[PDB]
Amino acid sequence: WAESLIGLHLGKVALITGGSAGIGGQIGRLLALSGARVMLAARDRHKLEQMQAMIQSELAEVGYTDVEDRVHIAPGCDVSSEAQLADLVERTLSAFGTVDYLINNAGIAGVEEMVIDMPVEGWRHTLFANLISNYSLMRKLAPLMKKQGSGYILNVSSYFGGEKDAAIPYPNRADYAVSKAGQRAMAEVFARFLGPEIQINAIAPGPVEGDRLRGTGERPGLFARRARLILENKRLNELHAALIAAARTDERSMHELVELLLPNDVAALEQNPAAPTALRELARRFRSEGDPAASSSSALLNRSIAAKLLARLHNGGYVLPADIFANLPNPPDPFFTRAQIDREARKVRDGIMGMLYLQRMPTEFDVAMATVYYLADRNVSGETFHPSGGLRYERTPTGGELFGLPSPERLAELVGSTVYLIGEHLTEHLNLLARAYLERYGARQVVMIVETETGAETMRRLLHDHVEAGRLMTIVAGDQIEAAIDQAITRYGRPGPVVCTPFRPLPTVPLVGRKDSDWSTVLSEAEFAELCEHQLTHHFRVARKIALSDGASLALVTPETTATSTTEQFALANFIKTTLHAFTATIGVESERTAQRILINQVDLTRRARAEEPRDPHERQQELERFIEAVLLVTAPLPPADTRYAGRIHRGRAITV
Amino acid sequence: WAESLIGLHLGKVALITGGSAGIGGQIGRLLALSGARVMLAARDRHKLEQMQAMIQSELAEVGYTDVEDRVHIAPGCDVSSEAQLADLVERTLSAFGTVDYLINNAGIAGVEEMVIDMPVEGWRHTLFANLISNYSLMRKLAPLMKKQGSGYILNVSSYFGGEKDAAIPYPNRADYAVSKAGQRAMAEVFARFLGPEIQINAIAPGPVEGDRLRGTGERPGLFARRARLILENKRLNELHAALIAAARTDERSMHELVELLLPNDVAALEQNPAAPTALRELARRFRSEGDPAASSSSALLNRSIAAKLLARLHNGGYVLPADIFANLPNPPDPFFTRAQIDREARKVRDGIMGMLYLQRMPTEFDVAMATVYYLADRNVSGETFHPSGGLRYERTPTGGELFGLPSPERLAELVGSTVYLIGEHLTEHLNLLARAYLERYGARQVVMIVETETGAETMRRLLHDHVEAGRLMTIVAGDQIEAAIDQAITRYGRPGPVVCTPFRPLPTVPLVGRKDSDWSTVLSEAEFAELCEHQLTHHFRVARKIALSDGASLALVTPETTATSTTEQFALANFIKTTLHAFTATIGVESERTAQRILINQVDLTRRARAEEPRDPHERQQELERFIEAVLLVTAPLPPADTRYAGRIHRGRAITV
Ligand SMILES: NC(=O)c1ccc[n+]([C@@H]2O[C@H](COP(=O)([O-])OP(=O)(O)OC[C@H]3O[C@@H](n4cnc5c(N)ncnc54)[C@H](OP(=O)(O)O)[C@@H]3O)[C@@H](O)[C@H]2O)c1
Ligand SMILES: NC(=O)c1ccc[n+]([C@@H]2O[C@H](COP(=O)([O-])OP(=O)(O)OC[C@H]3O[C@@H](n4cnc5c(N)ncnc54)[C@H](OP(=O)(O)O)[C@@H]3O)[C@@H](O)[C@H]2O)c1
Ligand SMILES: [Mg+2]
Ligand SMILES: [Mg+2]
Repeated sequence: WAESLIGLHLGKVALITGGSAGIGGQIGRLLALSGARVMLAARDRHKLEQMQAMIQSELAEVGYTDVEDRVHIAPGCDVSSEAQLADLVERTLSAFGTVDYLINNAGIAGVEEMVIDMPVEGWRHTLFANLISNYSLMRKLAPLMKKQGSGYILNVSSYFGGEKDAAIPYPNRADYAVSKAGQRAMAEVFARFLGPEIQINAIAPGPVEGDRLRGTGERPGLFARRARLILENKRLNELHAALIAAARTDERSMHELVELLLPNDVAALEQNPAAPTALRELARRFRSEGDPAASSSSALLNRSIAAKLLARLHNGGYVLPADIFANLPNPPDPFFTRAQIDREARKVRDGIMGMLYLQRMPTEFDVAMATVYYLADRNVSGETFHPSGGLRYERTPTGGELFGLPSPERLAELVGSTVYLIGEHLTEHLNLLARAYLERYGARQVVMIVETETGAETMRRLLHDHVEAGRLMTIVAGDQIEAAIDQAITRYGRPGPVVCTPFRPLPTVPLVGRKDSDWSTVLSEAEFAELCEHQLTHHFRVARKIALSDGASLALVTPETTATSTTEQFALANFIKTTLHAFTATIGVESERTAQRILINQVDLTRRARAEEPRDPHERQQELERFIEAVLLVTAPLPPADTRYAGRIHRGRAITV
Repeated sequence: WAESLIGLHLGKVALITGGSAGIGGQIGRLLALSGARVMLAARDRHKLEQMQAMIQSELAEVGYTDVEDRVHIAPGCDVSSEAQLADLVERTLSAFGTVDYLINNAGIAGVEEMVIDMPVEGWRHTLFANLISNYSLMRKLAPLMKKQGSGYILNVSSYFGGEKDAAIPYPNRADYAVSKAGQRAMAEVFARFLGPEIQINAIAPGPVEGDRLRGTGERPGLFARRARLILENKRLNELHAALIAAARTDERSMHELVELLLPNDVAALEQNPAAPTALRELARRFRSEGDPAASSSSALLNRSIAAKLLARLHNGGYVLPADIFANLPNPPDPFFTRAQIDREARKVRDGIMGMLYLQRMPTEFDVAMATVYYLADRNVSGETFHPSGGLRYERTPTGGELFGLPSPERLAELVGSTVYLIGEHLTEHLNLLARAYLERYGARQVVMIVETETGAETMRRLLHDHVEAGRLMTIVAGDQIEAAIDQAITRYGRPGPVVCTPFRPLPTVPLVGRKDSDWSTVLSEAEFAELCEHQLTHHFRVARKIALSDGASLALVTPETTATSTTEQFALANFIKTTLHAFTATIGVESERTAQRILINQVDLTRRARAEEPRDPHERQQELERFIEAVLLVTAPLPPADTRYAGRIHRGRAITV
């Protein structure tokens, strides 16, 4: 079977992160069999030593000599640590000299929670491990590849990272999906800069068979575990959606509404004539859709769900004592029966298996073999190769640019609304949006949330008339956007429409260095992490907070490109646009599937090419009016027109101005 | 170099169309070296005999014996002929038994004209050779592959066939682009039906180095030839656009306007105070942008351009004597100078080369090698592999579904307009559109162009009130849509907005047969050709005619899918939607680049999945209103808002209802 492989990559040096097991371990193995000298990097020394010994033994069997010189290991390497990545590159260059192939394979599953239950630090950790690490290693190795006149960067993405003009929603995995999309977008935008010397591509396998305790989660894996979590999350979502909806139209505070749940009795809540209709209807559903042997059919929640529900409420700025659930009656085991858990387990498994046109799961070996043959192709760059595929799954096309205003019925919903606008750099866009909502569509007030005092003063001077009239309020957020939103909620009330623009402009630094330069001026590893903080994490933090705070709609706005933006700014803007589409699509589907009201969509001020941009003041006026129209199209709330069909249309989409 | 290849496909039987030269010849060569028995099909016997001898000689050199049994040829096989495809399959099965790999490689360049200069029979020929032939061979070979439990269909598409959610405009190549997109769409929609036994994928290489006299045109090729044609076409486009525009706002007939060109004197036309401003301004441009040594700077046209211009005018229903240009003064050679031709030649070459990130053209051998390694992958189906790529080129994202109505300024342009509606099956959509234009937006009249008398009577009964009032006229087109449009032009006047819906519904027949069946009920080769005639050729014929007839806008409407459409209807609808997007994007760019006024866009009534469809009368009412909004968004003309920026936005787009 190895006949076709031996000699294919003779003379090459390859660095494989996550190289002791899974797909990475097989790519390392097969590259070594093909003749490459390999460095395997991962955290655990023992697993690396086992893999190294297995590969060296196989190399000796096929005839290689001095096998200790062909397979090296780099233990204690966690790709989320910049210092560990710097050490890995020094160790690899010391062992083998210049790296020919950088195989950016290591990937972690991430937080595995809905955005509204996702810690911000958890999101950041996934980006550091899965995405920022890929830029970091490219930044350290590409100078030597360019100098020698050849190199290859391969980012191991996922089918769930999407494709060129479409996002793929991956509910409960937004951090992961964004990291995967970012890996592909990095190949797409850097290819022109890295060429002709260096190829950069991504692989996007679908689910791959492997160790049930490991992997990034595309494969079925652990069933009873995945199922029980799904059932616990479903109970949390149903309770949270009913309490949020009840609070919106009931005179009682969230504290008073949560007090209705304290007897923890489903039948008593359904039968309570004074309980809000959303809670009584929910209790009816728990009794009907429930297994009579499961205590979840007679009890509303348990201590674990209650704590996670309380965390959502506190994070949404609702006021409740921390000990509100201290005396909650504990429901008897089983909360969910074995039958319920096994039914959900079969649903998870069959769902994944049912996507496959070929009705067979590829192996890690199969995926690695297709990848190692693909590496021999010298005529591809900026591509995403699918070593496995043939999947039936939902897709969200991105980049539509032909649109108009929403219906007068949708625009009528804006009268007397509380609008939040977030931004700093885009003063023209912010001024025009505040004026459109206040002057044209009768919003009651606009809360302008900026980053700095200088930004606040600039907006206050631009909107002096609305400031004086008490229609425009300004808040300075700094790096504490969630606390700034809590200030807005307490002082000015909860938002209806929200528009989120980035605080910062894109940097103007080179993306590659000259062949004989030290690359000292090129976008640094720290600067790439800052780009992700300002252009991706910013939107995630706002979306998480606004959804938790019962915002009606949210428009995520990407950076602006113009006819005079630098070529590097166009590349970075397109990297952000593609990567954020993964977030928008995923959170849109999460929201829709969990009966959350919020409509979340993306409005792009970034275009693929300079030639598409306005060239004169007339075309610029047309562009700014298109921006206002795009934002109103995604922020005007659906009138009580609110169907399942209309609901799916108005969430997780991206439109280009 | 062959070490990695020998044995990879041992025991396989492969059929390669266009197998005597180019990419196909190399795929045949490398599959044979890898151990497959190959059948090479093409038209010329001599080139097939040369290729067969070269491959057999190379097989003997590497150690194969009885090489005459491993490489067979099938001369006189033109893939555009159904009878020749039937003979090819009988010859291959007689030689080798069951085919394992069907390599649908043969492709012709096609007409190589703008849509408005493209003969309808030429378009049909390209579809037969490049697309219908692929279905035909799959239909003949898949029953035996399913029976044996394995098979592979590979369609050789092009980067210019587009990708999953994006079309790629290919001006002057619409027939070719549609055929290439259709090959990819066939892999995308048939994969679920052909699985698990059969894999179906496409390859989409970018430009490939080859014989300058051959190939499908992605590579630079012949320069002085490509350039002189571009210059001749540019003169034709500029003259045609100026005459069409002048005729629209001048009291003189097209005959009288063309008489201004008969002295064939640029300076005299510019200096004529009675000549329309569009013609005087054009003559000024010919004098300024022209080479003084070129007779095209002092003469408007030559006999060749004049005949092609007269053909456009006659095909647009303008009345002119066939001998109008019989006495045209012949301009002295050179009409275009060597300097002008060489400048354009360098532009063509540099344009193609400048797209490549790797600044190197892949060879046929390189592309075939990557393809033969890819064929070993058993875990992919419905995919498009790019064996070469890394290209900078324009892309048109498709499938946007969040939109609203156009501006009141655009809708005001519809008052007193002449609307043409084309269709038959979609009576509800046709009735609602005629009523929207007449009752809501004050169109003067609607011309309803149907296929049959029964269709006409159905529409006349649905629209009885507008029929009686003389606001709704009905014409029966049959299979003569162009003559039907000429009747509408003569009797009712030239159209402003035009909506083109398919006359026919999609068929309800199986797309695959049972393993042990004869497949007698499965979609036949003739039925697949009929599907292309009714769902692709229909729109091309209407777009070609309407653009030539000075229509203001055109909406191409795809088939309707509902919550109750069969699974085969969903597959066929999606095949059409993807394939027609290639046409819409290409003609939109052709029109924009040649200063044609017409706005051409696509409105899709097809969705990817059943779960997205309306489920009740309320959601169905929402869907039909969305259809009207989509059509008005693409058909309301741009008010004298008509800029270069707005122009590019409003052409070649596709929106999903
Ligand atoms: N599994 C799938 O079905 C699938 C599908 C599509 C794409 N992918 C992608 O394929 C890649 C590999 O996935 P996998 O399923 O093989 O993963 P895996 O089974 O979890 O891990 C394989 C290797 O990664 C190492 N690793 C884990 N976390 C690490 C970290 N923080 N830093 C460094 N090394 C780390 C492990 O060693 P240590 O634990 O000792 O560090 C081991 O060597 C990922 O990028 C993933 O997104 C996977
Ligand atoms: N050339 C490129 O840069 C490029 C790029 C992307 C995709 N492609 C695709 O690659 C495929 C092969 O293209 P190519 O450039 O190799 O083409 P090519 O050079 O024109 O032709 C190669 C072979 O096709 C045969 N052939 C031509 N017309 C035929 C017909 N009507 N019926 C049967 N055989 C026919 C030729 O033999 P006879 O003339 O004797 O029949 C010869 O064997 C096509 O599908 C094309 O669309 C090409
Ligand atoms: Mg711009
Ligand atoms: Mg429908």
